[PDB]
Order: sequence, then C-alpha cells, then structure tokens
Amino acid sequence: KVFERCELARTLKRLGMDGYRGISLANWMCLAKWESGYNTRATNYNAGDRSTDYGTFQINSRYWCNDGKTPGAVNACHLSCSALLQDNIADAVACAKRVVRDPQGIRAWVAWRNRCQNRDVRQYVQGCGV
Repeated sequence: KVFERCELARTLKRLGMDGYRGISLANWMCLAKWESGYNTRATNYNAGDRSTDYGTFQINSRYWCNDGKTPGAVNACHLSCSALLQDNIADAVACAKRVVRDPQGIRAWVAWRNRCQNRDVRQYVQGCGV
C-alpha cells in the first residue's frame, strides 16, 4: 500500500507516534517519506552486508526482524520481516517504537540525519488535521 501523506499522518497519530520518546509526528513523517515514499511494500536488499530493509520505515533484518537469511540476526522486535510488508502498519509501528528506544533514537536512521534533522519539516504534517 502507498499511503497518501495526510492519510498516513492521522494513522500514525492514532497509533501513538506523536511525541513518542520525544519524536514529533512531523519527524516520523519525514522519515517514512525518505525511507519508503510511504510504501509499505518497500524492500531494499543490502548486497554488501547480506541484510534487507523492510517496509515503510525500512527496518533492518540484522537486528529488528527475522527473515531467516541474515547472518547474526537478533530479532529484537520478535517479528517476522514479512509482518513489516503488510497494508496494516500496526506491526511496523510497534517495531519502529522499539528501534527508537535504543540510545541513538531517531538518529538510528541516517536518512533522518540527512533529510530531516535541523530542517523545516512542518510541510510533512501541514493540512492533515493532526
């Protein structure tokens, strides 16, 4: 599923993301835009290290979810990677909450650092009634 911006914004808000661990909803929206373009089916295999990023938030198979083919996988979210490719983003959201509970927080995502951090991200939530 490819979400429309405001549709995703209200969905995240209902899932308790606004201000989660100090992260504003606009930041979460900036991250999903750059990571997947709001597409829940998004997958990116990293040939250099044998891991794959899954879904909307492009969560990694080395530490967060299990796909059975990544060396040293940890499965911290205790989820099959398949769960992060569904139209229902409830699992991806619970897992993304778990990732940010680590020391680095939202900075765990380099893309956040490159395209969101210290930027005017108001536009991601503008007009969504959120």
